Amino acid sequence: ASPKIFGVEVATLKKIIPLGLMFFCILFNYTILRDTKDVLVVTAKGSSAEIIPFLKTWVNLPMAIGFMLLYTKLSNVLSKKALFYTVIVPFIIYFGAFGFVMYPLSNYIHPEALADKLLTTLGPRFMGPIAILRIWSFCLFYVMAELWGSVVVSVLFWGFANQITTVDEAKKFYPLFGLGANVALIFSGRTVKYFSNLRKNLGPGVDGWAVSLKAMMSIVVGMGLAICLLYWWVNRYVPLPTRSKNKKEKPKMGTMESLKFLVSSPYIRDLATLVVAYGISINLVEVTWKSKLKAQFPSPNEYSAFMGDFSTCTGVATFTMMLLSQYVFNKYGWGVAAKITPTVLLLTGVAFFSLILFGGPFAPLVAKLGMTPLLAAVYVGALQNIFSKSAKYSLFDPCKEMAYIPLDEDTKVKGKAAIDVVCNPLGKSGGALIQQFMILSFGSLANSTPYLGMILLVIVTAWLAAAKSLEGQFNSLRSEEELEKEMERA
Amino acid sequence: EVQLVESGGGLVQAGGSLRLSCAASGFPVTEHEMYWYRQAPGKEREWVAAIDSYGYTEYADSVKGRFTISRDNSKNTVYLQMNSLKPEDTAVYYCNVKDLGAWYNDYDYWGQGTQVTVSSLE
Repeated sequence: ASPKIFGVEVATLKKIIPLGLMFFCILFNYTILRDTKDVLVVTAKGSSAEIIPFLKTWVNLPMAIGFMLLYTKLSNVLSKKALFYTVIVPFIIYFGAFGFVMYPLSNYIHPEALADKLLTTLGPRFMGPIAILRIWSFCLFYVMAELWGSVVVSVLFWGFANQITTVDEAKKFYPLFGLGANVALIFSGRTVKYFSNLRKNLGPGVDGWAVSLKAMMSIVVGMGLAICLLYWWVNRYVPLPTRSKNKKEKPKMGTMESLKFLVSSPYIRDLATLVVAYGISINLVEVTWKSKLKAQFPSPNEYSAFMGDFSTCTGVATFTMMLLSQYVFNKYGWGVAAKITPTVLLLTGVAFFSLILFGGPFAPLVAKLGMTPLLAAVYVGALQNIFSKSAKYSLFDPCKEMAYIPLDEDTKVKGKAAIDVVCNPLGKSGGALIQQFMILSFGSLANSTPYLGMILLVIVTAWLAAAKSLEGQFNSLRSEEELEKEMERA
Repeated sequence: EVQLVESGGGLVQAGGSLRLSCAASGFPVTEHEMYWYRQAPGKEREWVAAIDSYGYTEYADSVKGRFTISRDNSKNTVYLQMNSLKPEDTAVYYCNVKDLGAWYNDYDYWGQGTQVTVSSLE
């Protein structure tokens, strides 16, 4: 009988605290980079304003697809620890070198004298690519920062977690990772604010932005070394579940064969449907609700007063959703928690689009509440936007990562990479393409409200169906693997 | 810091055209939603037209069908074309940016405004 502190075994505690610290450090770096990259690529000595859109449209998704293909073969030819280090150490060393060498020597490595010769060579329509060349370093930083948030946060960390955590411990401790994730976001936001202020408070004659960037990248590399040390500690001094002996399988090593299996797998299909539908739903409904919001509050002061209260409610809901998620995971299981998000989004979206499309009929009904139907739509969309963003680290991400645990390591790792790197940017891109198609069809997103609502209905319906099928397959895998382990161990 | 400068406001006859231009600096102007407000003397500041990071161009009902907001990423500036102007469009127009992130301290940045006056002459 090993000792138990706080009602939890010391071994599980010893495996969970370093995981929580790793996730804290990872999201600390993620927030620092997510702010540094956009405050950096625009405040560059020579930088077009169409340099970030080009990196969001034509660079982000191809880079994600290329990283998926690279990671598949790397996992095929490397062990778990070797792959983790091979993926994360380049990020850490690049951010350190950028903070200490590449940014101070930015006038030296940037080909300003070449991407004006080639700008007289290639017409102004090619202003896009030329711009990146002109500040390639910073642009690479941007890309790498994006990749960090797409890879180190999702593939690296959560792959490690699903590799070392069982389904029971995942139900017990994944919401408590989101609590701590939010603390990392809070503290990293305060750190970014502190260094933004420090850039100005320090006296003249000093490149305050250079000092702030050096300090922020020093924190980035410190947290990265902390992540590496915690990974080494968990892999050395924590007894990890080995697997069920079904672990043996022919290594595919076919980047065509592996992808063909992933597209033909009914499990990855449903999981990718969840991810894609989540991204599309929040993006579309967020745009529509913000348009209605602007219509509601014409004055600046009222708009900002409402977006103080919205943030306060967002924080309160984040806290209460963390607690409620740790409760529902303990009590009802994976299926209920996986279906809570699409059902609530569906109900709130139906109410929202009903108050939008039919405001006339609903005017007497909402008048009982003392609200203009526009204001009712604003509040419904605000509550939906709150539930959808507060259930990420509490309700959606825990379910998504725990769906990976009962899989075999081949499919686990490969589907993790192919979903959390490629399918999520595809969700965002599909939402954008959907809205653009509605615009080109009907001239405006205001003239496409019924069709936007109908396609959102279809998307969340497919989300619910995928959640149901995924929960069925998830229970099937869990039962099969537990019975197989108990039969081979008997 | 964040800098927003408006231009193009002037004196035009009723039924005329006028193109406001907000030049922005110190933040990604293509990644945040850019607003256009107007304020008349004796009245509160009211919203005119916004454009999102995607360029989706939501307008106020008072100017819908006549005004057209358009962000040019090549020149890094937001634009507000005003066709079929009418004498109650006379106001000081501001371009606004909100919620710029943790690197910024105010949550609201404005320009100094540009005066647009529409004359009811015959």
